[PDB]
Amino acid sequence: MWELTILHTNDVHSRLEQTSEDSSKCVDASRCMGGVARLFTKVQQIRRAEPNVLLLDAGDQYQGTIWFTVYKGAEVAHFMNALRYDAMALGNHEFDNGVEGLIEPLLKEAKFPILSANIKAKGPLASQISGLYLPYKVLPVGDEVVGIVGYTSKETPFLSNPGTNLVFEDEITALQPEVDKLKTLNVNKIIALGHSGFEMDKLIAQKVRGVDVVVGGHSNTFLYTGNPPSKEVPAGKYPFIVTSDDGRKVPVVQAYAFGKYLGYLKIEFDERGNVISSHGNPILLDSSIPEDPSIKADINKWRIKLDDYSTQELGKTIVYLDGSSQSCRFRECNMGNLICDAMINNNLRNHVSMCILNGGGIRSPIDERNDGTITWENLAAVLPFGGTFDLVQLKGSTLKKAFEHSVHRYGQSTGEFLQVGGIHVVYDLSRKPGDRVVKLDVLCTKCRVPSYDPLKMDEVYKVILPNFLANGGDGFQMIKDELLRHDSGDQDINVVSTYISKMKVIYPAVEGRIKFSLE
Amino acid sequence: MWELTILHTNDVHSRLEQTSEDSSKCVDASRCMGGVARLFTKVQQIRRAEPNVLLLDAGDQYQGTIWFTVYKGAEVAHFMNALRYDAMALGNHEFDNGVEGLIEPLLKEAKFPILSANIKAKGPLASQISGLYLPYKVLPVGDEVVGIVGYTSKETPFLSNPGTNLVFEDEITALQPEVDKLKTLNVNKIIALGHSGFEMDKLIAQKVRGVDVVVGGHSNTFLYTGNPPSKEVPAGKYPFIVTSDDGRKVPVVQAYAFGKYLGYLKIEFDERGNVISSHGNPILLDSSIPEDPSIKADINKWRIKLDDYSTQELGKTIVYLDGSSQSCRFRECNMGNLICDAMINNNLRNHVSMCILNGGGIRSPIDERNDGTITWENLAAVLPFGGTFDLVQLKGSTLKKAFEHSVHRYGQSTGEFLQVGGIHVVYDLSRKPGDRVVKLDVLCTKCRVPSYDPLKMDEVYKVILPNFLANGGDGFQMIKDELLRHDSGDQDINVVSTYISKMKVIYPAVEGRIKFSLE
Ligand SMILES: O=P(O)(O)CP(=O)(O)OC[C@H]1O[C@@H](n2cnc3c(NCc4ccccc4)ncnc32)[C@H](O)[C@@H]1O
Ligand SMILES: O=P(O)(O)CP(=O)(O)OC[C@H]1O[C@@H](n2cnc3c(NCc4ccccc4)ncnc32)[C@H](O)[C@@H]1O
Ligand SMILES: [Ca+2]
Ligand SMILES: [Ca+2]
Ligand SMILES: [Zn+2]
Ligand SMILES: [Zn+2]
Ligand SMILES: [Zn+2]
Ligand SMILES: [Zn+2]
Repeated sequence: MWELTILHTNDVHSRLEQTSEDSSKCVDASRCMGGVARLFTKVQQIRRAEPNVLLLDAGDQYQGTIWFTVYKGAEVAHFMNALRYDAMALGNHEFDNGVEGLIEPLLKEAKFPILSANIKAKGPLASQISGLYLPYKVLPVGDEVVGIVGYTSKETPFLSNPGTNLVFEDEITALQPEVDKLKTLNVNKIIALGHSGFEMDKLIAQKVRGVDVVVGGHSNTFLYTGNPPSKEVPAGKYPFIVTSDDGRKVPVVQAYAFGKYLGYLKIEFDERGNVISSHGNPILLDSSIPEDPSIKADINKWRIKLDDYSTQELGKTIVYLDGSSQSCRFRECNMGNLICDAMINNNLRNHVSMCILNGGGIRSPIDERNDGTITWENLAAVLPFGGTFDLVQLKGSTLKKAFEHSVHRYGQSTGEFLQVGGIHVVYDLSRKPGDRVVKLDVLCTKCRVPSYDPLKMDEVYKVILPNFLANGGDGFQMIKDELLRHDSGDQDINVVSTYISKMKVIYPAVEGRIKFSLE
Repeated sequence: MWELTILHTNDVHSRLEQTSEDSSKCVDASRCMGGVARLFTKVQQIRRAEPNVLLLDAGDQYQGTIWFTVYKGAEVAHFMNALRYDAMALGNHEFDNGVEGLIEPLLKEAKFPILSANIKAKGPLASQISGLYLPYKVLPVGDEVVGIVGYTSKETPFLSNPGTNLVFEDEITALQPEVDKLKTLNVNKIIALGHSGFEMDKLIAQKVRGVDVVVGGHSNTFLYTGNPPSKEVPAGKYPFIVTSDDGRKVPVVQAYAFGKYLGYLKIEFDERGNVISSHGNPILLDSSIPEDPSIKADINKWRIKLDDYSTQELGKTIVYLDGSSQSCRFRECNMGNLICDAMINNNLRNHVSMCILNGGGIRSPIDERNDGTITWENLAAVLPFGGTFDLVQLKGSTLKKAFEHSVHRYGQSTGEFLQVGGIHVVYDLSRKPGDRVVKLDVLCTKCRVPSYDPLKMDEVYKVILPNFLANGGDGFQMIKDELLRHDSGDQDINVVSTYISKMKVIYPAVEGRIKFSLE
């Protein structure tokens, strides 16, 4: 009878410091959460208590706050090394600054194995990257060994910039022979640690023979057993049990995002590495857990370089700028309207009138209680990808297809839900996918007084949108394929910063741009 | 058989210069209309042709452009004297600068009789004002005499600032004994010239025994016989015939507004002053009629003082700013939304969120074709009254009553139709007056993310509105009576000027703030 305690994080997205409850900047310290100094305190407390502990990360440490914009991964290596992570799997945002932005800051500086079994490197890169990441690592834990097999989303080429020299194979196809290899080496306890989403995690648990546990990320899945401690609503019980094809009960875990919770699963293994049982729950890293003074002091040393991005007040908001995924991927959110209003206002500085913006590109809210202040830092967490707001010419039929795409698989917190400007769209979700747009009115351009008229399929419209959408991101293949004209635009954060400075005080509202009908 | 040609103007509202087709500033001179130099040319041409001519004005020369803001009536006297008007009746806007603003600039300087039979002066004013205006004037016309009896809206106390020392009697009650007096003096041809609206004009024609003709104003009524020459749609035939209670066919005339048309009625009288017949039509004063070089040259001399209000460009519009009555008293107009958006933006510079604005207070459009320029002059014609945008606290029931008032007598081009900000109102005109508001949603204040929720009768709301409305103007007695708090605000034009300067380029749209339902 051998008990293993798995501590896990995922999709931390540069939340090195403690944050507000919604993962935005900490203002009121007495009610802040997460951060690596607080995470250190709980991890310490568990290592003291439990003899067999593994601290794992399921990817997406990269991208999210001014920390990454400035340290570009050097902070991830340093603070993950200080927390003494046992292993990390590569996520899609680890490739946002290319392979050289992964290699030099993180891979060459981590003191723990970084893992991906379905990433194969070819051409000139094959020689460089060899050994910097591994398909698995066999880790000594007490008197035993635990094998950890990594995996990264098959669709990382479409989500990031891994380059042409890396091949992302199907997770299951790539994992099975590595799991078999570990078994032939008598590694009888195997953890699949990776970054492909809860749905793939469940499939791996079902299909990859020999995997005892799956620790995932990518879908920001919150699982819980009992009454939850904060605003996140559970998608299922923690752990989520999958019965594999060979009949084993396989626990599947995920721990939301932003370092708000520490995943915690206790596994009771028998002497042959069979899972007899498991139990646990994500630990909310709230104000009650003190921040470790040593990590805190070191965070404060690294925080000095970032304070030049917090001194200049760009403007002021008198409203909560709702950039949460719970809003922005499900309904009209005022952060969306603000961003689309800045996009449109910038383009005129000629006239285009319409704006579409993927809800998933809104990576954070902004709080109004700090005397309403808005800084470059506040904005860098909302728009971290360094994209541009481009002008495009589209047929009405193309736009109808994009709005059908916006809600084709509604209800799953997917980033393709569009925020708009100069568009009044009505959806009926009782209708079949591809036929849910019941009204779509657009602001006229060939008119002296602008007003809303129904969209015409045979007409052409000028639309300002992120380059991510113009390139067919979030499955908007129809935009990239069918567009008639594409012009590169201005940097996304500079556009919003410029608008907020011109306005001085902002108060964007939810005003009926996107509605749902269920008569 | 004696023929009289009556030339008449009304509601000229300081359009001393020629204007665009919509009565806004002239930009493209080749298609401009009206103005006193062009009016002089047609009046001249008719005086040459016809031996018996009277040039009459039915009031409201005062208020409308930078001309009045600066010359305060001195320009009205000078250019009416140069046009050689035979008589003018007092309108309600002649009292906008009090009785001293009427007396000194216009009354003491006009070389023609200024008339009002239903205005009686009491107290200290009675001595001052005696003889400066008259109830009637008997005018020699060729070998005959024509009597002209004046009248001014009974409701001028509620519309302007005539003061407590002037009494406005019922028009019919005051006119009858003056008409009888003229008959006893064997004045057998009588014109009623006044400023009370087409509906009162028709009543006077019906009820005042001995009136041969009624020449009115105040309702900007356009009458025409045949196919009309411009965008104004006729309210009836020109002249409009009323059969009086004693059985006479009495012609009633009006000539729209802004000096765009010159009223023209030929009356065939018999030797006892009976009207045998009449005919005519308003003459459109378009580009084809040349501007008189002498009046034009004199207009250009007086235009130098006003050019300091045209040099500074406040901002720019890329949309036609529809401030027409045809829009703003009938539906959501983008000039209304712009003005309400400036009102709301100014008040925050705390937060209130809602705005109501009487459509009649929007006194002109602004054109975008002049490279989109907006000047103090452009704005002074939209907002000429020198009012303030005040903060008020109202019960929801009060606001419901105001929106019911907005459309209680819809379809008559009345100024009480409200333009809004932070309100989504739906009207159903098939319903009975006092019950046409089918939806009224308002932008929440006690919420972190503003959104539209139905108005509650028992709740209280903060509303920015013109002081004209806070004082119960346009019959909004419920606002003045029921309001819980009233704070004096900032000057109306300075508020809009400030907003346009902050925005640099404006593009207000018609966006569904006010809708009509007829399912
Ligand atoms: O993204 P996670 O893995 O954390 C999974 P999530 O569910 O929290 O968020 C998914 C959503 O984020 C959005 N997203 C993601 N990366 C985006 C991007 N650039 C990336 C990038 C490309 C190349 C070079 C550098 C940088 N630009 C715009 N939207 C993006 C997109 O809307 C997607 O549906
Ligand atoms: O007004 P006309 O006689 O030309 C008749 P119209 O049909 O063209 O316009 C009528 C509409 O104009 C509007 N109006 C009129 N005078 C207004 C005002 N101040 C006046 C004033 C009071 C006291 C001291 C100085 C100045 N403030 C605001 N709206 C006003 C009102 O909405 C009304 O229904
Ligand atoms: Ca096992
Ligand atoms: Ca007569
Ligand atoms: Zn992520
Ligand atoms: Zn991811
Ligand atoms: Zn008038
Ligand atoms: Zn009037």
